[PDB]
Parts: sequence; structure tokens; C-alpha cells
Amino acid sequence: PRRTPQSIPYQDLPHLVNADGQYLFCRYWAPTGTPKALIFVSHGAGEHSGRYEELARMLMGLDLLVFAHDHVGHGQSEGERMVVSDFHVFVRDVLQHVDSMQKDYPGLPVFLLGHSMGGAIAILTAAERPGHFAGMVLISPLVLANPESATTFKVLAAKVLNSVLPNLSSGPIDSSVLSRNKTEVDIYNSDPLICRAGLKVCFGIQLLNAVSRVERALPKLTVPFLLLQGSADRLCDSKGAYLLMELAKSQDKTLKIYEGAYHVLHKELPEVTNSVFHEINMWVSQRTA
Ligand SMILES: CCC(F)(F)C(=O)C[S@@](=O)c1ccc(C(=O)N2CCN(c3cccc(Cl)c3)[C@@H](C)[C@@H]2C)cc1Cl
Repeated sequence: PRRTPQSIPYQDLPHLVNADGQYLFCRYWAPTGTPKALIFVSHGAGEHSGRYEELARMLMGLDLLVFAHDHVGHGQSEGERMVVSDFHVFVRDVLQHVDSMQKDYPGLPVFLLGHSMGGAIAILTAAERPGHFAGMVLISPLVLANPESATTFKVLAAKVLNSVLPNLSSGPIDSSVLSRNKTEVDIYNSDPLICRAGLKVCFGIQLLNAVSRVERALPKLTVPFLLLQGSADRLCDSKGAYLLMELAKSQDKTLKIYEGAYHVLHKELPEVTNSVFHEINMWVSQRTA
């Protein structure tokens, strides 16, 4: 019997099998009545779908059917940890799950919600099907890297290195950059489904590929979106949020900056987190009324 990396049989859990024959763990939050819309939640690098419990329960409370899976190599899904043959695998698998849910709920609008690497996934998904999605909620999406982190010289060394030792690790993540909320950093550091190990250079190359692909996608992007960004984000540089606002073709685009906030805005200081929830609630409510 096929089992999650934590040894739980997939037959006990919601799942799907992707185009490469890998089992992905799925999560669903369905209202009691006919939903008004569908929304897919796209998690970030090293995390998993269970970190969106509270946001998902809020969206289900608006009578959306919320659904997610753990990306390949993440959470309770199969695959070598935090490795992907090419970044587009994540997009492909999102589209499989979206197409499965649309078949079951024909005619309902479908939204995307993406954070971090999952925001880059959401952008690329929406740019692959222009006109298809009703809207996107992006929380600190990967659009631009921290310019210090990703100099021409560090990127050219990292391509040379990846041609020899694609499995070489960077250091562990500084989880202290994720949030000013120390209890949320402690929760992240003790979550057995998070990968906080070094990133492999081959996966760092796939994140640079995502950044490249997002830039080429922005002039195709027409989908309505809400963009939430902290000013003190050391992973997804705030300059990327400005770039997405400038280059997207979307007629309906809104940015809110959280002054002083770190990366995980939905698990930040309580004033930030409460604002993030409220803004998502109003933006989705307006567009499902
Ligand atoms: C919890 C959710 C989440 F994890 F926060 C996200 O999904 C964040 S994910 O979008 C992400 C974004 C940026 C970085 C990061 O600091 N860098 C800078 C250095 N980069 C780089 C530099 C030289 C060479 C190479 Cl090969 C790569 C990449 C590793 C990447 C662009 C790291 C990550 Cl993990």
C-alpha cells in the first residue's frame, strides 16, 4: 500500500495521482450548501497545505469550496524532498486538480490563492490559461529575489555548481525572517511536515527559473488580483510586488503594503494577520457577490 513520507497509507487520506504517477496529498474545506465559487490554495517552498487551515476556514465561511494539495516533494505528498524535475511540474499538477474540481462543479468561478513560491505557481497557472480564473490572491509571491541573495556572480557560480553537484545544499533557512511573530516562528520550526534543511542548488535553480518565467508571464496576466506584501521581506523582495503591479495587464489589480512586516503576512503580528484576513475576505466577497 502506497504511503506518505510519514508512513500513513494514501488509502486513508484524500489524494490524487499526478501525471508522473506520484501521489499528492489533498485537503478540502467545503461549505454545507452549493458553493458560490472554487478556490485553490498554493503553498510555498518547504511548507504544505495544512498551514492554510485558518485562511481556508474563513474562505469556506464565505461559501467557497477551498481545495489544495501538497506540491510534489512537499508535506504528505510523494517525491524526493524539495526537488522537482522542472518548475512547470507544480503548474501542471495545479491544473490537474483545478480541472478535476471544475468537472465536478461546472460553471462555478475558480480563484487561486498563492503564497511565496506558491504565488509564482499561481501567476504561471493563470498566465498559462488567460481568462480562465476569476481572480488571484497573492501573499508575498515570488516575483523578485532579494537582490543581495541573487547577484549575477552568485547565480553564475550556482549554474556552474548545478552542472556538477546539483544535490549540494545551501545553509538551513533563517526561519526568523519569516515572521516578527516569534510564536509563529516556533510553530514553523516544530512542524514535522515542513522542510527547513538546506535548499539543494538544483531546487534554487528551479526558483530562479520561476522568477524568469514570472517576468515573461506578467504581460500575459489579465486575471484580477489582490497583492499583499511586507516591506521587510527578505525572501520575496518588495520590489517584485511593484514589478507585478507595473507589468501585469490586469484591469483589476490592488496592492497593500504592510510597513515593517516580514514574509508570512498571514502568520505575522496579530494586527497584520487580522488585516490580511479582513482584506482577503472583502476582496473575495466583492468578487463572488
Ligand atoms: C514558506 C513559504 C516560502 F518558503 F517562504 C516561499 O515559498 C519562499 S520561496 O519562494 C523562496 C524565495 C526566495 C528564496 C531566496 O532567498 N532566494 C535567494 C537565492 N536564490 C538563489 C541565489 C543564487 C543562486 C541560486 Cl541557485 C538561487 C534562490 C534560492 C531564491 C531566489 C528562497 C525561497 Cl525558498
